[PDB]
Formats: sequence, structure tokens, C-alpha cells
Amino acid sequence: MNIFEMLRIDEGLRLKIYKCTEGYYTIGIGHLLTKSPSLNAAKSELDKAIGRNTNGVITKDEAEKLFNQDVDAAVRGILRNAKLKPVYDSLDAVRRAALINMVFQMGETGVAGFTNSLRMLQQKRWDEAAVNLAKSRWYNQTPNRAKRVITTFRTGTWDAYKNL
Repeated sequence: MNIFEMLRIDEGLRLKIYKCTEGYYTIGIGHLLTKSPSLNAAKSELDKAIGRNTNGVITKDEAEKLFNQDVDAAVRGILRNAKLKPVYDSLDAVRRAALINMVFQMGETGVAGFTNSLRMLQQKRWDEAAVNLAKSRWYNQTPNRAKRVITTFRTGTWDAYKNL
């Protein structure tokens, strides 16, 4: 298992424009197009991202290219963040993948806001962090995914993902 497979499990793969769990237009492997209510606004951002007149449908290859760009971006956002970086750097390989997952889902900003959980993961207090992570809207809104991620930080293994 690795980050790509991990997020591909969590996000799924859709070739047409769709609405994510928050009602925003997305496509591909969880690639957010716009928070805007306009389907046209979405179609515009999509063509612009893809570089052609897509008409709201893309190919597998195009989805995987946006996915590679997205993952890359997430890592670089973590690296550039004064709050995230030190946490990232203190983690082992499995747990780093759980941090990228959250950054991919909610932005570096959203994540940098879990101050206490960050501190805890940094101190390697697994169980405490896991409890603090669950007290959040994130967990209440997407409990199945949040649980897999939280298990990942708690255990340091991919158990939550084997079976899926």
C-alpha cells in the first residue's frame, strides 16, 4: 500500500463531474473543481485544468494526471508549512501517508488548525491523538474515512486499508 493506493480507496474514481460529500463539483480522484454552485463554472475550471474542451467528461489518464499533480501539491504544501513540516518530519512512513491524506482532503490550512492533535502526534502519543482527532467536524461528517485515517495514525500500519 502507498499514498496513491490509499487515497484512491478513500476518494474513488469518477470520469464525469460530480458533487463531493460537501455538494461541491469535483472530478477524477477527488479533484475539486470549484466551490461554486455553477456547473458552468465547474466546466470552465475543468477545461482549464485539463487543457481542452472536455464537456465535463475526462479520461482515466487525465484523471490520474490530475491525481499525481494533487498528491504532489499536498506534499509540497506540508513541506512549506511551518506548522505541518515539523510534524511530518517526525513521523514514520505510514503515518506521513495519513497526514498527506488529510491535507489532500481538507487543505493545509484546515489541517494546520488541529493544533492539539498535531502536538500529540509529534510527541508520539498515539492513542491520545486519535481521540482528539475524532472530536472534529471532519470525523462527524465523514466518519468511515476519518476512522481509517485515525487508525493509521494510531497503529502506524495499513490494517484499516487491507480488505478494501
